[PDB]
Parts: sequence; C-alpha cells; structure tokens
Amino acid sequence: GPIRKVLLLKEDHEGLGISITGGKEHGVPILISEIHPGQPADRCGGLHVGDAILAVNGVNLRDTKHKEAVTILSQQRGEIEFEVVYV
Amino acid sequence: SRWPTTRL
Repeated sequence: GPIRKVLLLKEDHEGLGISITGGKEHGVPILISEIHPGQPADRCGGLHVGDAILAVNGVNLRDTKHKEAVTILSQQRGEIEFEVVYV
Repeated sequence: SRWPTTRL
C-alpha cells in the first residue's frame, strides 16, 4: 500500500492504544500487532494491524531495535504523526 | 505473535 501519515491524539493519562512487535533484531520493521478498543489509535482510525511504523513525529523508526522503538514511541505526547505503510 | 510484543 501507500506510505501514509496518520494523526493520533494522545492525552498524557492514556497510552497510544497499540501493541507493537518486530524490530531490527528480528529482521523486520516495527509492526502493529494489535489496536486496543477505545484507546487513541482505535478512536482516531487510520492505523491497522500489520502496518509497519516507519517514523513517529518525524523520528525515524526504520532499522530500529524493538526496545529503541518502544522508548521513542512511548515518549511522544499530544498530536502525534505516524508514518506507516502496509506492505 | 511471532516475535515479542509490547503494549503502548
């Protein structure tokens, strides 16, 4: 599919509402494995199971190890832009 | 769930 920029709005008291898997140590991109009901990703739409996360708020997640990506993603607050692709 | 997963 196309590379997509997707808006997600996250208050500080809540998570992103996604689970991720994969990462450089496994030879695959950071992939969305789950979208959790009623949380920001679910509410906003636009993100799907199987999407690869290429970047978040301009921060490159390509070639990032699972833990690195967890750290970066978990630091984002407020209006968050995801760059994803379903490939 | 082939690899480790993290909820965010």
